[PDB]
Amino acid sequence: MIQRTPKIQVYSRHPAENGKSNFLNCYVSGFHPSDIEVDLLKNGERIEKVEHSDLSFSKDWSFYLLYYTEFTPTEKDEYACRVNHVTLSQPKIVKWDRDM
Amino acid sequence: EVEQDPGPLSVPEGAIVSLNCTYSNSAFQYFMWYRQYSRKGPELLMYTYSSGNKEDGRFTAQVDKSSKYISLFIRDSQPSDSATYLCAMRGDSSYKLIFGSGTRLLVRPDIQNPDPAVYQLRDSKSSDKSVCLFTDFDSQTNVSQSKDSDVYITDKCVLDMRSMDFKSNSAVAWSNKSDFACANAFNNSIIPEDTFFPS
Amino acid sequence: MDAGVIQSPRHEVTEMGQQVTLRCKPISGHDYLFWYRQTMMRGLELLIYFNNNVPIDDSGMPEDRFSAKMPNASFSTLKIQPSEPRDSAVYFCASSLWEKLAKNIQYFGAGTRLSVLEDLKNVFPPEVAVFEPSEAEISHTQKATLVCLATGFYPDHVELSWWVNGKEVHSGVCTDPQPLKEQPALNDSRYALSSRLRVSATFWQDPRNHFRCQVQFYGLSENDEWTQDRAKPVTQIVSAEAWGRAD
Amino acid sequence: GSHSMRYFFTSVSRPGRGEPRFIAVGYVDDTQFVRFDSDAASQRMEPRAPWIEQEGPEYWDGETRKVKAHSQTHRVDLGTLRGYYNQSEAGSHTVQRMYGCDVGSDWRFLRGYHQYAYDGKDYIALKEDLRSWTAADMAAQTTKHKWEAAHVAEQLRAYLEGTCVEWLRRYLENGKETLQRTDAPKTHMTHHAVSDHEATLRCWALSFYPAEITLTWQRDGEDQTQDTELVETRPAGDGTFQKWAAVVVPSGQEQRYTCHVQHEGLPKPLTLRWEP
Amino acid sequence: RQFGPDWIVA
Repeated sequence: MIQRTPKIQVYSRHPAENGKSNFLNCYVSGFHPSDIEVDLLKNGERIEKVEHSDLSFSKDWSFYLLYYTEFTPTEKDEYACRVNHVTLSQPKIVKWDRDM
Repeated sequence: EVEQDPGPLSVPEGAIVSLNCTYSNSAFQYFMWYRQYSRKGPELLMYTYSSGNKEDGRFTAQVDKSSKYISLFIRDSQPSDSATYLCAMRGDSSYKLIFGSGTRLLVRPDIQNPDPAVYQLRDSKSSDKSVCLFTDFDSQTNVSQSKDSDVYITDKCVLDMRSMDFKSNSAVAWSNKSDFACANAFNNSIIPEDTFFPS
Repeated sequence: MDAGVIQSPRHEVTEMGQQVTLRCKPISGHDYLFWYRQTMMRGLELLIYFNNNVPIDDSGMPEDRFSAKMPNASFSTLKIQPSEPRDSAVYFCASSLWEKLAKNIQYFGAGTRLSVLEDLKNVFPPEVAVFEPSEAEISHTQKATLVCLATGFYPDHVELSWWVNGKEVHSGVCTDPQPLKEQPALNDSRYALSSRLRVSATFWQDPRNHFRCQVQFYGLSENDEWTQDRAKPVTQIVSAEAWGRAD
Repeated sequence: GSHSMRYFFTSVSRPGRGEPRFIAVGYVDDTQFVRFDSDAASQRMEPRAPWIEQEGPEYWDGETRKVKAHSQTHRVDLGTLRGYYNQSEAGSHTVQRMYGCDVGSDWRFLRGYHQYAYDGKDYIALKEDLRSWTAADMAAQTTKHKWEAAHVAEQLRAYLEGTCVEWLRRYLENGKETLQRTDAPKTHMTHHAVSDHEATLRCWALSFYPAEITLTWQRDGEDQTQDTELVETRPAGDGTFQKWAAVVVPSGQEQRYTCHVQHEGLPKPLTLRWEP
Repeated sequence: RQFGPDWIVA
């Protein structure tokens, strides 16, 4: 059966400014099958009330989802998205870079 | 909601008959007609999707979505078309049909050799009745109830003696009372002047 | 050929306050099942339909006392509890498939005729009598008409048939499409029905020929209580008869 | 420009639970407007854009009845295809259906489509003539014969050419504020030293709608692909989109490079330059 | 608005 691993981008809704409220996004796409685990992390710890979009899919049938939560970036807090999927031998973690 | 005239319609054998329904809901897109014989289930005749016309043998169904008016025509009507005709419709969100209330059609048989007679039948030793049979009258005749309490009259019915292409109309009357005579029996009805009374 | 839709019971006459169960087996292989009812007051109407045993549209279900289930693909039930006189109707089950429904075809069962009565003491079976041919008719037409009269029954769940020499006949038979009422004034009036059977004069005049008018009546069953004087008016056959005779 | 309405229906087998998980979503262009999730409590189709909220109860009852019926046929199809492929009842599998219609900028019918997939691979599709099917393998041939015999394409073509395109136009009008808007990209450039001999220029497009956009790098007025990279366009979460394109350049030559941005919301293509 | 009332099975 065809399995495709997810592509992951972690980024803010608005240009990040320290102390100013924003949304952290983790966009996962290009994956199959559709079962997937996505957590957003703050200094290594799961953020608890994360929401996500309704499952949809692209022209090639692969799935995509947006996970997101409100947050307030600071100088020293590190944010990341951690994804698990059958294609992965271990969960993949992608750090947020405010310029990407 | 669908409007349908109940009739009844009575037509002579060979006539063209027109049935129709009107509706309000512009979401209806599928329009059907059924025939139902009395005491039986509904049998689909004709079905149309687009506003438009379909023929099948003696039947033609039509739909006009602007007027919200649908119709069924029967050419060369036959006794065996005698039935209730129902229209039904739906949209595309559900298989639920909405039916009109039905129109009753009676197609009167053509009787080629009328011989209208009124007979007394050997009433039962188990039965306080007299029975009078009015039979062999043509389909131009209609029949009517008694004028009183004590006397019962059945509407005309047609039998087919299959094996000798032969049909006859009959109606039956009875009553317990002393007054009751076959000469008196059918007095509320316009019956043929040449109807045969016997001794 | 293969079975069509089978419904049961064909007839039910019952006292209000009880539970009624209507049952349907759809044509095997069909994956849609429809329940309809038909009454004099409201005509023909969908109560509910199922696809793959799940209820899809129940907008026509009464809001109280009616429940419909489909526990497997071969069996559906509609229950009414407690029943009321206004539930009296013919209930029809139908089944179909997508490709048939796209041409608006569905397959109907024969119906359950239900009468829910206020009071079972109004139930009466028919008295049945046969009237022999008029001597005049024979002589004028060379034909002979027997008449059967079924009278005094309530409710009107009767099926009348003619039997000659112990075989059922259809040719020559005419039975009223509807029963008539003995007291049209009166609600809960009893009913009467007539039928005719016509044969050649020669066939009537043979004393070897046996005629019988037969009426099946649907009434009370074993479960119904009955304490009245008169005989319990159960489901039953009542008949009358006559022998041919030359003169 | 053009517009589309599309519906997406995914069902996933779950051996050891009672029923598959079924998720449906509808979109106009890049904007989602309804959803259904078989596992959620409401058991209704639900609004996901403000402009469908004005549809009345008959709309919502019908849409919910149709989507629930669609969950049951997906459930059956999972069992049927399992049987066709002789696959274990132990595994999880996926069925996917999508269909829709497009209109041109005149808003007349341009095309319709319907595609179905099993385990993420083409299974059966309607051809563009909306009369015929293409089947991926022998299993799908059994399906295709079934759908021809049942006249499925006729039903579907009537909808795609009529209703689908009519209700699309209805939605474009009722949601005109958000659906017929174009949000021009906010655009800036970034610079980072990567290698002693080199640096990255990253050209950003932000808050744009619709998602369609093209970003290209040139050097001396001459298109570049070497040492460039373009990220997949991504949702911002507020109805808008984002994208960037980067190039690494020998450091000291930043002024030879120019980033070019085309989007429907721009009267004319933009040119951006790094301004130290 | 979705195609309906529903789909044929595969």
